[PDB]
Amino acid sequence: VNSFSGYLKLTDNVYIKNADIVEEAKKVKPTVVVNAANVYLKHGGGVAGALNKATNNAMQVESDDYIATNGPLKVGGSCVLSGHNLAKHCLHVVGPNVNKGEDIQLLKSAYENFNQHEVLLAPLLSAGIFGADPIHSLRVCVDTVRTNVYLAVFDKNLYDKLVSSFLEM
Ligand SMILES: Nc1ncnc2c1ncn2[C@@H]1O[C@H](COP(=O)(O)OP(=O)(O)OC[C@H]2O[C@@H](O)[C@H](O)[C@@H]2O)[C@@H](O)[C@H]1O
Repeated sequence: VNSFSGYLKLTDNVYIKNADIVEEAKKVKPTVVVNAANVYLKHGGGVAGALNKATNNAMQVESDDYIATNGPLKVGGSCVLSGHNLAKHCLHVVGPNVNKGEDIQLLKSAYENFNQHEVLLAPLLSAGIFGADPIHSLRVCVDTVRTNVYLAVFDKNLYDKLVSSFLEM
């Protein structure tokens, strides 16, 4: 469980590896995988789609059940659903969607949810479909999260860019 290998240490609690998050979840057996979600837990085309695919759509049903009972999340919030065959738990976290005019400051609120979990495997919130700059998302991650976060960046060119950007310390 939580057997992370091959990561680059960026800070005492932020680690980064060039890897697909769904394949890492399977090799590492993490307690908490982070989904980059929207407030209706409708799992579209990024990390959320891939996690859902790997659970054979179980995440989507469970999500709708959760949404039916509880209603939609706030931007910058989270919920703890099941991780199914990927992890013990899946932390659904809703970053701001800047393509839809939401406030980038809420990215800090989004990453604060990580601090309720000792250890997580996560992607870079809001950095794909939601339109935030990956480098910014990484900066907020570094400055906000205090627990152990292992970041999976599947694009080798973005990994290289991200690391180079972090060295402007
Ligand atoms: N399989 C993957 N593994 C690792 N990183 C990934 C993967 N797919 C995408 N990424 C990276 O994770 C970051 C977040 O991308 P998204 O998943 O699109 O996250 P976000 O921008 O928060 O989009 C939220 C929206 O996407 C929908 O899937 C979701 O339902 C919500 O509507 C980006 O750097 C993206 O390149």
